[PDB]
Amino acid sequence: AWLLMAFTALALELTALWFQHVMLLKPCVLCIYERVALFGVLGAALIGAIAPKTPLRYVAMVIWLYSAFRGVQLTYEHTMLQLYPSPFATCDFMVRFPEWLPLDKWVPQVFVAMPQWLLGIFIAYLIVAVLVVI
Amino acid sequence: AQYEDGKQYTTLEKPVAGAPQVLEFFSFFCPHAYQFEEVLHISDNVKKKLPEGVKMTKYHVNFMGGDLGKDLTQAWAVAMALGVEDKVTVPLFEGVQKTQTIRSASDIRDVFINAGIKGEEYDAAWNSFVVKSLVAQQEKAAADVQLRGVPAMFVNGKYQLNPQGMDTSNMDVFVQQYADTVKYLSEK
Ligand SMILES: COC1=C(OC)C(=O)C(CC=C(C)C)=C(C)C1=O
Repeated sequence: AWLLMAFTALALELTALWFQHVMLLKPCVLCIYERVALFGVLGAALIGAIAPKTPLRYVAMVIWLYSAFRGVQLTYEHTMLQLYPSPFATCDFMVRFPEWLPLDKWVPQVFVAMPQWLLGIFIAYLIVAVLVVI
Repeated sequence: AQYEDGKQYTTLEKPVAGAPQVLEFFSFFCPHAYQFEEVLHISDNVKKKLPEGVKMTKYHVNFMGGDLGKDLTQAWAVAMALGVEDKVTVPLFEGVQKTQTIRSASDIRDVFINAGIKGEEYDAAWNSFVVKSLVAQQEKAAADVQLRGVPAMFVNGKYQLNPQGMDTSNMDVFVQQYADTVKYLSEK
């Protein structure tokens, strides 16, 4: 697993990053949340259970549970609301961590200086990630 | 028994006193903002649930729109001072969002003119000191109950509001629920 995800992660980790700053500085809230369903699952899936040693690949299967699990609906909701709004939602420009996980939006949102693809690839990097491992 | 922190409202951690009797931020930019007030007529409903003379209060907020973001607030400012909120509320909403016709201070200017506002009396209370002041009061209540986005209610500067701890398939119901929640919280 390691390299196939680390070769495709970086290229999307960075295809975000590379151009994050070159795309000037677009306004975005669900991004960090969605960049945390990435960099909180890939960056902890290589190093998840496929791991430094390869005989215990079910801890990732549980990080691959609360992974694009969210990563799906985060971008799935995100998209839904663009043309199909709601009274009950919001629209913001802010941090948050309900248990002090703070540095996470004073660095990956701080050091930042289309959804079409996100909505689908987050579900696409799921069923493929599900089938062959479950 | 059946009214819970974390559920229908989330209690404010850092309570601000000197607050309204119920604030209600919003932007002329957030569809959800629109929906909340144009598609559901929520304030009106909630007003009707409120007791004797509990100041329903409302503001507008900046972050979305930047340059116009501002103008709009002072657009509103006036509209608090004069009287007008009720009469500009919709046009402007429709103006910015739906009809896609607002662009500059002047475009807004005119939208007051039309609804029975005098092109000077507006500019005659635009720059006034009792509307530079109101403009702060807005940013300052907003930095003070730690707003991140919009819509958003707040009672007594002590309990935010939480729509998710409620139904979200039945509009008729989501409403009757929402309003109660504010009533209950107005006496606490
Ligand atoms: C995966 O989550 C998201 C991104 O990362 C690839 C984005 O770049 C963007 C757009 C980028 C900027 C700088 C607004 C959005 C909206 C997003 O939700």
